[PDB]
Amino acid sequence: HMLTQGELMKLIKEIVENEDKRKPYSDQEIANILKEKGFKVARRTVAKYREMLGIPSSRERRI
DNA sequence: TTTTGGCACGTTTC
DNA sequence: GAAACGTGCCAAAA
Repeated sequence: HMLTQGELMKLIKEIVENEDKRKPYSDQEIANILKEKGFKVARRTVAKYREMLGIPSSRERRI
């Protein structure tokens, strides 16, 4: 929690668009991996961020 | 089924 | 007086 100007912003799209665009993550799953490396942001925040950056859900982009 | 939006609180500083 | 940041549950939407 209590991150910078975008320590979870400039990261949610920089890993998800690099892994498996044919098998996307979710606001829970991205919130989880971000706790393993230094962000420890919850799903409530990360949801509001993939909204503001530019992602509709990535499920709807993939399917 | 899965993924996600609206409402409210904690914190600190102005 | 108020903002800003992440964050707790609820139900809504595909």
